[PDB]
Amino acid sequence: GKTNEKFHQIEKEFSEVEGRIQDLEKYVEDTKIDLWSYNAELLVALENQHTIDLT
Amino acid sequence: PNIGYRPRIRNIPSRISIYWTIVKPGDILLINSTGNLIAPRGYFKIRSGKSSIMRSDA
Amino acid sequence: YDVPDYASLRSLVASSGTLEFNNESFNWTGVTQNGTSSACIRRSNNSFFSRLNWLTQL
Amino acid sequence: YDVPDYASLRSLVASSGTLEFNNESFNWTGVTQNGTSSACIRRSNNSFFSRLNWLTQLNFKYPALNVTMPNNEQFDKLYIWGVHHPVTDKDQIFLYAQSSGRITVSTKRSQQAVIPNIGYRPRIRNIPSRISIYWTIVKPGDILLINSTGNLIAPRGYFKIRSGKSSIMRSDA
Ligand SMILES: *[C@@H]1O[C@H](CO)[C@@H](O[C@@H]2O[C@H](CO)[C@@H](O[C@@H]3O[C@H](CO[C@H]4O[C@H](CO)[C@@H](O)[C@H](O)[C@@H]4O)[C@@H](O)[C@H](O[C@H]4O[C@H](CO)[C@@H](O)[C@H](O)[C@@H]4O)[C@@H]3O)[C@H](O)[C@H]2NC(C)=O)[C@H](O)[C@H]1NC(C)=O
Ligand SMILES: *[C@@H]1O[C@H](CO)[C@@H](O[C@@H]2O[C@H](CO)[C@@H](O[C@@H]3O[C@H](CO[C@H]4O[C@H](CO)[C@@H](O)[C@H](O)[C@@H]4O)[C@@H](O)[C@H](O[C@H]4O[C@H](CO)[C@@H](O)[C@H](O)[C@@H]4O)[C@@H]3O)[C@H](O)[C@H]2NC(C)=O)[C@H](O)[C@H]1NC(C)=O
Ligand SMILES: *[C@@H]1O[C@H](CO)[C@@H](O[C@@H]2O[C@H](CO)[C@@H](O[C@@H]3O[C@H](CO[C@H]4O[C@H](CO)[C@@H](O)[C@H](O)[C@@H]4O)[C@@H](O)[C@H](O[C@H]4O[C@H](CO)[C@@H](O)[C@H](O)[C@@H]4O)[C@@H]3O)[C@H](O)[C@H]2NC(C)=O)[C@H](O)[C@H]1NC(C)=O
Ligand SMILES: *[C@@H]1O[C@H](CO)[C@@H](O[C@@H]2O[C@H](CO)[C@@H](O[C@@H]3O[C@H](CO[C@H]4O[C@H](CO)[C@@H](O)[C@H](O)[C@@H]4O)[C@@H](O)[C@H](O[C@H]4O[C@H](CO)[C@@H](O)[C@H](O)[C@@H]4O)[C@@H]3O)[C@H](O)[C@H]2NC(C)=O)[C@H](O)[C@H]1NC(C)=O
Ligand SMILES: *[C@@H]1O[C@H](CO)[C@@H](O)[C@H](O)[C@H]1NC(C)=O
Ligand SMILES: *[C@@H]1O[C@H](CO)[C@@H](O)[C@H](O)[C@H]1NC(C)=O
Ligand SMILES: *[C@@H]1O[C@H](CO)[C@@H](O)[C@H](O)[C@H]1NC(C)=O
Ligand SMILES: *[C@@H]1O[C@H](CO)[C@@H](O)[C@H](O)[C@H]1NC(C)=O
Repeated sequence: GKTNEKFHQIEKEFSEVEGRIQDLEKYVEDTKIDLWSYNAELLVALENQHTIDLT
Repeated sequence: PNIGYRPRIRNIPSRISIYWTIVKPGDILLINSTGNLIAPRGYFKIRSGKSSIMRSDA
Repeated sequence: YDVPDYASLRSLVASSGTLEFNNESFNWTGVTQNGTSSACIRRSNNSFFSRLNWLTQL
Repeated sequence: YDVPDYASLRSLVASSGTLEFNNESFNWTGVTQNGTSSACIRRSNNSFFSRLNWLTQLNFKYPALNVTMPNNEQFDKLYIWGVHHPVTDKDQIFLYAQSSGRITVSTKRSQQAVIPNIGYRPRIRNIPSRISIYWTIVKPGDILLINSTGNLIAPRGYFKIRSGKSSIMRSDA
């Protein structure tokens, strides 16, 4: 229950292939997803390390 | 305007290009043309909010 | 129709989230307004876009 | 040559990773095809780009070219065409016999209209003219319509495009 709300974002899926602008939007979205995927892995693994140690 | 042929859609070979103009408060909109103009009928109110668009089939 | 910037118009309209169209009285003199087309049928009659105006010679 | 959008064309071609050029039989009638230039030498002879076609007047005439080419296959096609800008009004009349050219390439979903701009440019390899290169992507089931009245560098065929893991790199290793 500690989520953050976002209403309007950029388009994250595309149908017609475009030039530089479409490649930039596919790279910004991929950067955010991979960074948050690593943050989820580090948060769970750090909390699991402490939970077993305190137990 | 660019006069020319286009592939027929619904038995129509012509095209219409659509542009938008944003008018600030106090600004004056001036429309001058000598032909091939699709005139607007009125203004659309625009605001800032939390609305968005979405593509889905649910 | 064909919008030269489809994604730009689709973004700012969706961010507003409202379509309060208000009619404004222009001064189109010397031309014939309310032009209709056979490819856009409304109530089994020739019509056009309701928010635009087709101008034709008089 | 001078591509108006160099980075856009360089990105989608490199992402495809293929150059499978297939010749297509057009219907250029009333014009002289296979135009050559002295600044592009191939085997000690005057030649041009192998994937383009230079159109020149025939018997001091140049009829308007209305040639269609539908896409009945099941893959996207990438057409590479060009617009040639002359240097003087004398060269425009000598080459295309019409003082005002216009090029319109349109599909069902998009249209491109480019007007030539006659003018002088700095000389490169003793040539003061320029060529602008545009690309058109044709969907399966779409119809490519090319209409022009002069100064058109017609394509010779379509380039196959796909989606893969290909990219481009700048290095000296
Ligand atoms: C420059 O090049 C372009 C190519 O892009 C040409 O454009 C084509 O022009 C032809 C003729 O002008 C077009 O053919 C027309 O198609 C219409 C739509 O076809 C649908 O509907 C019919 C039923 O009406 C179906 O049978 C058909 O399968 C499609 O589903 C037709 O309505 C037209 O019919 C006319 O001719 C018939 C005889 O064949 C008459 O009986 C009719 O009453 C009517 O007069 C016609 O067939 C074609 O669609 C255009 N586009 C393409 C992509 O080919 C330009 O014409 C050319 N410029 C010049 C000057 O020629
Ligand atoms: C922005 O909005 C303004 C306001 O309307 C527009 O200005 C008008 O533009 C039109 C363009 O067609 C003008 O119409 C033309 O006026 C010319 C001026 O000639 C007059 O003045 C000379 C002296 O300089 C007199 O000798 C002459 O008798 C006229 O009294 C005419 O020469 C033009 O004639 C053309 O059309 C006729 C048919 O009507 C042909 O027979 C002729 O051969 C010729 O081709 C024409 O009438 C109009 O005058 C302008 N109005 C004003 C108040 O200036 C702008 O055009 C508009 N901008 C854009 C981009 O649309
Ligand atoms: C509007 O302004 C532009 C400026 O941008 C002018 O463009 C210049 O025009 C001149 C003349 O037309 C050009 O000069 C030409 O350069 C050619 C290339 O030069 C290289 O090759 C020669 C050997 O051929 C070398 O000596 C030289 O160092 C360069 O490496 C030459 O081939 C041309 O030679 C012609 O003249 C000589 C006499 O000098 C004859 O012997 C030759 O047979 C031949 O006829 C010529 O010298 C110049 O390059 C253009 N660009 C620039 C940036 O200056 C436009 O001309 C001007 N418009 C008008 C109407 O004048
Ligand atoms: C898209 O593709 C179409 C298909 O080809 C092109 O349409 C052709 O466009 C050319 C443009 O040059 C047309 O050629 C011109 O036709 C005019 C029409 O005149 C005829 O009709 C009148 C009645 O309205 C008759 O009185 C007359 O005798 C003709 O039978 C001509 O008036 C033009 O003449 C010009 O050239 C001659 C030299 O040949 C000069 O002496 C004249 O003074 C004048 O400058 C010219 O011949 C052609 O007719 C069009 N074809 C069709 C089927 O419509 C489009 O142009 C193309 N779009 C683009 C943007 O390229
Ligand atoms: C419309 O324009 C004409 C120009 O001839 C002018 O006489 C008339 O007063 C204008 N009407 C309005 C309501 O502005
Ligand atoms: C055009 O149509 C609208 C409604 O469809 C109407 O209000 C307007 O008076 C009409 N104008 C003319 C000139 O017929
Ligand atoms: C090419 O165009 C001409 C127009 O005069 C036409 O007669 C001819 O049949 C066309 N050829 C093909 C192969 O389409
Ligand atoms: C143009 O050259 C190509 C090969 O270079 C050839 O296949 C074609 O027939 C030539 N066309 C004309 C009109 O000479």
